[PDB]
Amino acid sequence: MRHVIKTQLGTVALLTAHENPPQDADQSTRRWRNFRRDKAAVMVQLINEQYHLCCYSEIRSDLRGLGYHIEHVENKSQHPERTFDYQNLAASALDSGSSLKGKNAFGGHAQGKQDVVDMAKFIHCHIRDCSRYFAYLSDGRIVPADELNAQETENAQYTIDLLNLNSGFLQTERRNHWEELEQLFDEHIEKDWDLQQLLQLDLVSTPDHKLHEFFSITRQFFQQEAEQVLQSHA
Amino acid sequence: MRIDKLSLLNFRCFKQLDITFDEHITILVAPNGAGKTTVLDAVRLALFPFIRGFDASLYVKDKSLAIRTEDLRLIYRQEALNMEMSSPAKITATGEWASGKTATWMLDKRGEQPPHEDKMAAQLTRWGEQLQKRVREEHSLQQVELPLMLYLGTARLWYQERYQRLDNSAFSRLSGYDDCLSATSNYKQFEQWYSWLWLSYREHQITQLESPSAKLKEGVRVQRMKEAIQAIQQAINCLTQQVTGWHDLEYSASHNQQLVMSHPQYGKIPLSQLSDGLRNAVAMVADIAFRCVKLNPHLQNDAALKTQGIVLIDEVDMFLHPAWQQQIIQSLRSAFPQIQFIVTTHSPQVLSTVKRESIRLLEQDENGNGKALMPLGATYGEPSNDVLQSVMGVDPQPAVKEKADLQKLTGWVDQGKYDEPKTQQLMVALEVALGEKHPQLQRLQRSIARQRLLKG
Amino acid sequence: MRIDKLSLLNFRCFKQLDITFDEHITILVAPNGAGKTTVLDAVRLALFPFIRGFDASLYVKDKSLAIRTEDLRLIYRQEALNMEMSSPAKITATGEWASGKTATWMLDKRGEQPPHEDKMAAQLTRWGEQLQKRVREEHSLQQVELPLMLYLGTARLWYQRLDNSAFSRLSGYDDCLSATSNYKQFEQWYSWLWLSYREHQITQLESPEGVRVQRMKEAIQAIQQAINCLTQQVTGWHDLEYSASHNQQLVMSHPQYGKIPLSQLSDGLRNAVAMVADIAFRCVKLNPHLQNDAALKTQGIVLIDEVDMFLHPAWQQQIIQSLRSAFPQIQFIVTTHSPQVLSTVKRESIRLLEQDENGNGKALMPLGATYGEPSNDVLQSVMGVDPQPAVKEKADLQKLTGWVDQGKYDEPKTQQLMVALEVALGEKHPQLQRLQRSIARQRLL
Amino acid sequence: RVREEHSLQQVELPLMLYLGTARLWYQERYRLDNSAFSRLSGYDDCLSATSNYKQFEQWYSWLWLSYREHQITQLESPSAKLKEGVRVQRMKEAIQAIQQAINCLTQQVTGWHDLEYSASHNQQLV
Ligand SMILES: Nc1ncnc2c1ncn2[C@@H]1O[C@H](COP(=O)(O)OP(=O)(O)OP(=O)(O)O)[C@@H](O)[C@H]1O
Repeated sequence: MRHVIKTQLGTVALLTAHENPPQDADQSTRRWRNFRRDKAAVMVQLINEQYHLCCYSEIRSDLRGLGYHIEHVENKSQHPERTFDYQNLAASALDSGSSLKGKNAFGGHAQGKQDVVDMAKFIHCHIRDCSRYFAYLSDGRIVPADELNAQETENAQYTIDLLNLNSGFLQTERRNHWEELEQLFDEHIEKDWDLQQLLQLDLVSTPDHKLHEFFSITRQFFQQEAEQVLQSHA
Repeated sequence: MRIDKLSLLNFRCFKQLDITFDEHITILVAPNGAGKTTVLDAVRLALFPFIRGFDASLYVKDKSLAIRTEDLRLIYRQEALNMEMSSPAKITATGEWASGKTATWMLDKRGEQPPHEDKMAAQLTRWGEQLQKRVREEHSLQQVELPLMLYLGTARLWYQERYQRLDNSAFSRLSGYDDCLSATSNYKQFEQWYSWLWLSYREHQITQLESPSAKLKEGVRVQRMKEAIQAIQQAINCLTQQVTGWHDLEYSASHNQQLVMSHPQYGKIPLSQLSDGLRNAVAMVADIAFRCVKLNPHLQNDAALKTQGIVLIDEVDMFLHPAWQQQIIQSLRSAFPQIQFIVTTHSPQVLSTVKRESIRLLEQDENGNGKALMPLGATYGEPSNDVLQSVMGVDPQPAVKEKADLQKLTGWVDQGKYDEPKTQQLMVALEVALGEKHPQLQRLQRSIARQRLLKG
Repeated sequence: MRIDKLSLLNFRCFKQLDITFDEHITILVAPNGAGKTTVLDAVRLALFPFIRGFDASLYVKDKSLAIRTEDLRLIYRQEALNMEMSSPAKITATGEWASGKTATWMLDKRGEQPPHEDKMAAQLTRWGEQLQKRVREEHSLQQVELPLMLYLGTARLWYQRLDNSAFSRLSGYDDCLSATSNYKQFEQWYSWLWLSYREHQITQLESPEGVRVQRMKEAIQAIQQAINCLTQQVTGWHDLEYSASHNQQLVMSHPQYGKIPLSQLSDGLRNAVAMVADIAFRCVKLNPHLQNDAALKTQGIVLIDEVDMFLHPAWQQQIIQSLRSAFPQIQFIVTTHSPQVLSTVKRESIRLLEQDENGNGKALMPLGATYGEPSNDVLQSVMGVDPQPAVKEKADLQKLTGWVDQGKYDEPKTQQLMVALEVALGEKHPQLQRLQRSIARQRLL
Repeated sequence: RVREEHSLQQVELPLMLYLGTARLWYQERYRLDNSAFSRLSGYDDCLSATSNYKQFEQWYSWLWLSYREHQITQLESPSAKLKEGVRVQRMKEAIQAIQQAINCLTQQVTGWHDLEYSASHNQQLV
């Protein structure tokens, strides 16, 4: 995953709605349903702060025509007092509203994430050291990192299974990205190109707050060159 | 005629379901259960009120063409002794009958009571009756064109061996609806009609040759026979010729009164001696072709190219090999470019040749609720393994004994620990077990080389 | 009973062919019209002399079990535009009948004359008759082993006593060369067997027997083990039973889910279960003296056409190993065109059928490897089919990729082709997006 | 109301029965369909001039055979009696309710009691 840094308080409507927090599932559901009018601005801010990447899978939903939806990191049915807390909201792919929620859904629409979540073992994008919990393989899988305790590995596996991050669609997309990365590596080796001018297209954002999808795979693929590029321009 | 949407309620497998259909081609995919057959059966039941208006009804006592008490949903609960039914069972359909005529009709059944239908279902019978009336008043200058309804099930090749005219008459025209939604083979009807057609063509040709004084009257009979034969043969060629090489299905008396086909290098051989896939495909295409020819005789050559209707096919790619599976859908669309096709399959080769908007994936939850969704990723022109894993959720790597070791080796190598003796021993063991040319091992070697290069 | 080699001469589509068969499993692979059913029919004809030695088939006058006039080869004479018949047709087979009994027998038909067998083909009938005679022995204390002969064609879906007597024993050869297997009849006879066993089991609880009870128990155990060899690894299902409590249905057990009805599954899996169960039941009937190891210790030959009918690609990968594990002493000869099946066998067990312009056939091992191989690789190598379909714009996409690769993106024709492909395929096509990213990458330099 | 899934309110059904002279069991007078497992099968021929003994015999035999199946299974493999024992409890309670009803009339005067299905006696009620 990628760590998301929040630097915006929110919107006036969202702040006002949070003045009297809901205190049970029914109130939270009803008020979330009634809040449909001012969801657009909140979603716009959420998408801008994430550089148009899904909070869990790091895909460009806009480029694929799949959309986004507002996701509560901690389920509002578990702790409804945070239904309107801006710090508990993220943007996930597969907008709510024929390819939609189902058995194979991932991210916020995954089967496990809808039922129950154990916050003790849950690793999400709002934890400063989430990126060191995961590794991306050549066959399209995502696995826990080797340099993890016997306790951190269980948390990483639980998080991977909860969000269904190893579905066929995600595995195929990540495999194709790895293949393209190999192609680019060979190309720059052959052409005597520089491996920093090109990487600025993928690792540095744009004035319209956009990042190439699968940031973590690209960063892990180029071990030290990616770190040099990031440090130079961030 | 066209159907845009279908919604089920307390039917065989589904507590409820909503499914929309593409305008030209739709493919239903289901890993578990018999959802696809249920959807096809529901569609077939929803089309029967139209056929009922042509005198084509349960006169042969076809009990499968109505909702039965065996079509309702039964819930077995382990902790209770009794078992009840879910009622009512409903089928609702939306579509188009004629140009600009949109309608919605429903059929339902309550318990053991006889099935009942609403007023639009009765208007669907009235439309068939008035089409029949227009067909029977042949003393007219205007032309009326009839649609096509057809059902092709898995039992279309089971007992092929058990069992005429062509003109602008009601009796000849309405024979195209005979057993059109039946679940049994229809091959002998075609064989007998085609034999009559060829024999009449030849006999009238010789009769014209020996006395052409009847030109202006009998030379058009022969022209009509020739045009029908040409339309049927062209439709069949569109499917068989490019892939297999066989073409020009005919009737030959010198071959023991049999249907024969021709090949550039193998000559004429009877159809009954050809392969399973060829016979299946020929039967499938011929069904539609002669039904189109018999329904609309006034479209001489373009009977198949200008006919409208709905065709349902279950397991469209039966007995076909992967190279043939990559061309069946486009062949069907080219042979009959005005018909709406609804088919079922479980072959990635077929799925790689259509766009993701023409695919429906069926699933159920524990309580019977159904969903018909689109694939999340593109499928048009993609490799077969991509479609297999992304859509059907099957890993192209088979689960052989060495798979787990391969996964462990991949996880170790891609994370930088490849110089350890344990990793090298596993690498050599897997090279001897699977060979050094395995694609995964090759890309792992590439990864090791890349990681070595970076550290410099 | 084992067949090692087969030779054909002027048979349906082969001018001549010689094919060698693997000891445990052989898979014939080819496109349509290649001659897979041709070889299976030849093998089935080579085995009929043995089945003709039993009274259960001594009355079988079926014309499909002998060389017909339609089996002779026809040659197309293009200059004369005529079909010429070539005679005679021959089938020669080599193999072992019993331990240490090698033989070679032949069958031939000449023109329109009746088919004729050679001297050694009658000895096979004599051996069958001797086996039948030995089966009808009362006080014999030396066991008699009967081999399993079975043919399951593409029409295997169209459509007891269980004693230790000669009639029940030889009832295992009932319609064996034209066998049928659909789940309705399987459910019928399995339910009958389970009902009888339940009756005899309850009678013991009420009032705390012999041959019949033990035979029923052994048959049930053997069939359950055989089906477990099929279903217990892909899923957790095991121990198919009949349950009156569960609304009089057949059910399976899952450690985490409990019981589930067999009638809620797809037709393909139900038919596969029916096929495995039918083979197991025939094995049990043929050799009563093996008790619950009849399926694991019976020898014979089973022929299957289109082994992967109506099977999901997930089950096509776990079908050959299931058969090898359930019946480890039987020789299987199957046909298929699916690469998922081929991705799980060694290359020694595969035969590829081809021909030449003159009709000379060949059956050779694949040159490359196929065990533990991805399906796309097997499709490209064994079958010669490109995994990427040839859609209308494939050539245009390849040309555009080539042009962009060499660095000609700035020419007007490249941009025109790009716009045409954008309007045709769309703006979110992955290949077009890759090309655009490549074009942007080879800038800023 | 009986045919509703996921209902909170219970439904109580009244009994309705006519026992005329057509019920009599004279000398030598004497598989389950899916509708025979419904609550509403209790109104099957309930007011007709007929004998209804075979219905009861068939359903009672089904009860006893299912109960014996559960007994055999719990004797053989004591590993699946969880949510499967509830069904056994229901079958046992049904059997004992019917048996006590019949005992209320025969035992005191005749001495006969405890009607049940027996596989030893050629699969008969005894
Ligand atoms: N007597 C004959 N002379 C010449 N060619 C023949 C003769 N009989 C059949 N053929 C040809 O042989 C081929 C039939 O082969 P076959 O049915 O075994 O093919 P297949 O596709 O491998 O089989 P299947 O699909 O049934 O598994 C067809 O080309 C048919 O034309």
